[PDB]
Amino acid sequence: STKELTTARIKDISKPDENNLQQQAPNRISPWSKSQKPRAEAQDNVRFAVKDLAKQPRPYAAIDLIYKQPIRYIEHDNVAVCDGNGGAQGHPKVYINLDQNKAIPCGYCGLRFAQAAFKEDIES
Amino acid sequence: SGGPVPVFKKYTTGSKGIWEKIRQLLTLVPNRSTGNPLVKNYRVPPPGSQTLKYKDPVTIPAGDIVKNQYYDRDHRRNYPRLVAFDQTKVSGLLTLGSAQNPRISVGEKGQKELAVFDQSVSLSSTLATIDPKVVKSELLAEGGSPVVAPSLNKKMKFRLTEESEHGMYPEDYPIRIFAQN
Amino acid sequence: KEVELTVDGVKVSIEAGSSIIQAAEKAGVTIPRYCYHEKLAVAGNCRMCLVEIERSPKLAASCAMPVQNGMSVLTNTPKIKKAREGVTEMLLENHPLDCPVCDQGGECDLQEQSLRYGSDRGRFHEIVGKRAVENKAIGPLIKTSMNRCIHCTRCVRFLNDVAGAPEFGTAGRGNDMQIGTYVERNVNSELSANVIDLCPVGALTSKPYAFRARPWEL
Amino acid sequence: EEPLPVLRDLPRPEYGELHAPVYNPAEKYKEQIEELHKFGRYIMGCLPKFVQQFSVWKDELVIYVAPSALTQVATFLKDHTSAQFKACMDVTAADYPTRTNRFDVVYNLLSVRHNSRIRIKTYASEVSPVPSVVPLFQGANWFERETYDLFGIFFEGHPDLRRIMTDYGFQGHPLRKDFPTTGYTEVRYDAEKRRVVYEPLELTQAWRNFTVGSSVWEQVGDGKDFTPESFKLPTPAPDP
Amino acid sequence: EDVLMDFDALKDVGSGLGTAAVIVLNKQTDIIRAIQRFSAFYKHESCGQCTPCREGTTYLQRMMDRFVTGQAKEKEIDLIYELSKEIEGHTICALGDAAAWPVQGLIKSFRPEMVERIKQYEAKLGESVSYGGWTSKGKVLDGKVVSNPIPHDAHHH
Amino acid sequence: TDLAKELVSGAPKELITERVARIYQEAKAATQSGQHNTETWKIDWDILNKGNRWENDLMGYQSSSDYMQGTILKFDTREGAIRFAKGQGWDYYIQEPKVRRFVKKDYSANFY
Ligand code: SF4
Ligand code: SF4
Ligand code: SF4
Ligand code: FES
Ligand SMILES: [K+]
Ligand SMILES: [Zn+2]
Repeated sequence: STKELTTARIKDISKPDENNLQQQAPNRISPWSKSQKPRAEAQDNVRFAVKDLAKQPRPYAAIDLIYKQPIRYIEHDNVAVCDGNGGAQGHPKVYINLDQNKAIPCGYCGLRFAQAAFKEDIES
Repeated sequence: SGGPVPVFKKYTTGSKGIWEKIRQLLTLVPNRSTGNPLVKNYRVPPPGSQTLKYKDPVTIPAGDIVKNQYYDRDHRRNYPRLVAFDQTKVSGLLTLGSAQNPRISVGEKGQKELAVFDQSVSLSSTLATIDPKVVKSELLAEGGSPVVAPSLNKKMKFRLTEESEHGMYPEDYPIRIFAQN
Repeated sequence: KEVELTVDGVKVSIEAGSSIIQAAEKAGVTIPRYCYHEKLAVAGNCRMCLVEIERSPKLAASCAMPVQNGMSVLTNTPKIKKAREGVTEMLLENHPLDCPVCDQGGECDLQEQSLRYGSDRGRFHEIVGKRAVENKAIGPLIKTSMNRCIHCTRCVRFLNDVAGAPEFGTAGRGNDMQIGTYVERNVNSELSANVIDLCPVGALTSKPYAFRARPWEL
Repeated sequence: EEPLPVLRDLPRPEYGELHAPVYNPAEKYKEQIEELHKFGRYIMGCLPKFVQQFSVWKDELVIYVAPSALTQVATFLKDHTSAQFKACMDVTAADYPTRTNRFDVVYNLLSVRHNSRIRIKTYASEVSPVPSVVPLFQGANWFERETYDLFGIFFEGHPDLRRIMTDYGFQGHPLRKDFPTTGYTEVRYDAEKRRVVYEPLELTQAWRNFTVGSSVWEQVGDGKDFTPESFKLPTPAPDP
Repeated sequence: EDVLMDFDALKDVGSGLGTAAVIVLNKQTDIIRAIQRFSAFYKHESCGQCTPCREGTTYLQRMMDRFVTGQAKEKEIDLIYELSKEIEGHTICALGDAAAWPVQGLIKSFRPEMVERIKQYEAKLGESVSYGGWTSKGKVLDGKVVSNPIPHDAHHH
Repeated sequence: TDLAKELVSGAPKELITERVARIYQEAKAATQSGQHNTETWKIDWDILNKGNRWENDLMGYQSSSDYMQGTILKFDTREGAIRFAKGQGWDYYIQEPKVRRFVKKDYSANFY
């Protein structure tokens, strides 16, 4: 409708089509940043007149992939430790407080951590 | 000494059997290598497949968790200061001496002499009226001998060597070899 | 009323009752500081400004110690260098490794003063980990990352004395002390955003400006 | 006839916790510092009329002279038996717009005789002349040409002074501090004129000034004093 | 054996007569755990305004917890001693000084007993422990440190 | 001083008849307590009213035509900056640095 293709939204109101070349990403229709130029507007340029849009680089949207990861629930501890699950090949190790009654993501990886006592509240 | 080395002691691919005997007969210098690296020895474990477990090397005095105050090894902030000697300060050092060999009066009588060199004092005037033994002992060296330009490395000597030692071209070639001595 | 004191062999003269850190600035001697600001009330909770009084067996905080006539102040002895490295190590003990994701990166006083006066290496290898503090919500202007706070009370002093907003304070005791409003509310002040400039670390940052630039670019 | 050993399989030494000395690198120059102080003072004593001042930093000696004294000092440092600096390894300049005389003209001399190096410093403005040491050192011909090309310093007495680095007809002296790093113009091929032409500079991406991110705190202190004890003004003895 | 109760006689021997509170310790007691209790006391009783004692007492408490079990190294005995020096003389009040002496008292006269715990602890774990209580297999996975004995001694709760 | 050194510098005439330079001492940043950057006098040029910055459509680059946009001279004294600006025949103006008023500050004032 060209409104979902040119406006930043938290979620796509429809199912992304992997074969649609007007989407921002193969797995996401709408852009994920307010300053991110829409792909449909970008491809409407004189330099795409005789160019095949299918072979252009279209990496998957990282925002949709990170939220497919289940929340890590910590038992008998209010602090979560994350370093990228790689150690020396990850990110600097940081400590996440889990006192609040919600899942709190990592500052680097985006993995979300929470206490098991809040599992019922978060899922609903 | 890097004398001649047999071909089989060099890490290059060589000949075998009859073809090795033929090579020795036909080659002018049979101990020379073909220059082809050994496929079974050279770079056989590639750098990306090394089994060595690397560890960061740390020295004890400067890389330990104890007795390792940083200011004890902070050489960057303990750099030598930049000091320039003009003709006024050189005249003061010549007239009053140095702190190593003081020649300045004591007490308030000595501070009068120091305050003289707080303004412009020409060195030529200082040299004109001064005891000549001071110049021969402070400005000059060894009782009046001129001050030679100091060497950047006092251990930079040389000695002429012959072919039997350095192994380079014989004496009929127009170059010579100097050792450390 | 002027008193002729000495700071590293430099004659200084300021009004009676002036702090040593004020006389040092007039003499051209730089003393590191976190909790001292020339517009806020005097606090001595950061201990980064410690200097050595000539005839005294105790180290005095230059931001709070009044000046006396004939006082001689040393600010660069090895004893003070030990104090600066020791205080820096304590500040960075529980500080989160957040510089890449922290908006104070290129304009951080904790970074610059740790580089200038602290050691080049840390010794915190504890497996228990650092302190973790939840982020307080105080409105849409001030973004809070309270892991990065060094408990310097610049925000508390400013909002209570200068801004006149007493809803911001320090709650708790010891290592569990947390800056904030205790209850879930916002800071109501037309001058509240000046707390972002006063905060020397990334604990309090601009929310509209978050993540958009680094100071060296501007 | 024996096979060559596998260097990978050869045993390697085992090392415990390594140790290393911790000392100031300036300590190894203690002999060089004092000797250069004496030699630098000897030159001032020999030439009080020309040597304004001298300085010593580790193993580098610098002599400061006026432009009218450059020829005499260089001649002395070249022909004196105690200081035979026959080789002039470099002639360069530096721009200091703050001072009345912008440019410091620097001469680095080498004495293969005594294995020593010395430095001569003079000053110049945009219009003041500097004597050419080409008659003394023929190797300074190109260095003085390069200094003029990048700074504009007037070398009086140079047999052939002209550009050596910039394009023919270049306007400006690049190494001056007021000269922009990207210059003023750029070149391209004009199809209409069938030749390469100069056009005013326009950058598709302007150079980004990240130097404004310099630290707001001083990084190095006042340093440590390494003046030889034989070159400090003495302190008089106290009261009786 | 020859201590006289005075503000000076006890000062000479390296101690102090604060409130005459004499605490007797027989040989059948955990001396390191007793001193560890003092460190945990001052961490909880720290008012927490100055940087040293707010952070040092927590730093001392974390290190003393590994000493009571032996999950540390012998060189770290000098590390904790240095950390106590960084607390003394750099605080507004005397609680920072009061939180460093008990640790130093353990090190001064009872250092061999602290080394014994480290030697004994390595026997159970087999491989020696690295700095901070880490092993050769300990790594962080999914929000926690696994494959490593963690000193869960922070009052739980 | 009176010498018109711009006749031999080689710089284009637009630096004199079209550009304005500012002689200033950098103000202390509000986010930091350091004052090292305020100890030196600097000279920069006012931006061009047009063409100072424009967006390149191919990649979003910041295009410019001002060749002095990235030039900032450093001086140790105010007099040196004025003497150099006068020597080059530049049209300039001086921004006098703001000086902080001294007020006594003691811990006793927290209660009195
Ligand atoms: S406040 Fe400073 S030290 Fe802390 S994370 Fe941010 S930039 Fe790094
Ligand atoms: S939040 Fe910032 S200003 Fe407030 S006490 Fe902590 S470091 Fe200081
Ligand atoms: S040393 Fe005293 S005043 Fe300072 S934080 Fe500790 S208990 Fe509070
Ligand atoms: S600046 Fe003085 S103790 Fe904080
Ligand atoms: K801030
Ligand atoms: Zn992570």
